[PDB]
Amino acid sequence: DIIWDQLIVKRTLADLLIPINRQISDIQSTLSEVTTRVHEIERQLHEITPVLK
Amino acid sequence: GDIIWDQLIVKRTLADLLIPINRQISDIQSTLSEVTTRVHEIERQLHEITPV
Amino acid sequence: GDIIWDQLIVKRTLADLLIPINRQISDIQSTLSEVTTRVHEIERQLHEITPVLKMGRTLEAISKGMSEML
Repeated sequence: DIIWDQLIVKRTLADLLIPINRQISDIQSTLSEVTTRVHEIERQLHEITPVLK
Repeated sequence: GDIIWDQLIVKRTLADLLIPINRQISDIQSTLSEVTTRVHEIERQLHEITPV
Repeated sequence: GDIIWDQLIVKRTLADLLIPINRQISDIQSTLSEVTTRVHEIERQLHEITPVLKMGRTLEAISKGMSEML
């Protein structure tokens, strides 16, 4: 019927979109982690420029 | 034949819309890996001077 | 166009539903460009300050050491 056609169409799209969505979410989390590490480095560099003079 | 055909047409037209998405993602992944390596080297360098 | 007309309507529908993917990718690309710039500035700052710190520490070690000899 129409309700099973939707499920087959949906699963056919998912064969391609699930991996793109997975790749994007893993990039987003790694990029958020890197931004946090870079923020902490800027905080550390700020605390050690007083010792220069 | 009806549904198998429809799925193949739908899949193939989407797959080609994704070709540039896949290229963009692979280029992000390599740049992000390069940035993570540069940030790790900065953390090791900065640990050799962070005590007091 | 029988299946060619169907492919072009499906293609135009799918292209408009992929806009969130394009938006997500655009926003990743700009954030990644911004951190690469922040990472570049940190590398130049560590290059210029660390020879100053190692020398300033050496000079303090000589000054303390030699003031206590004399």
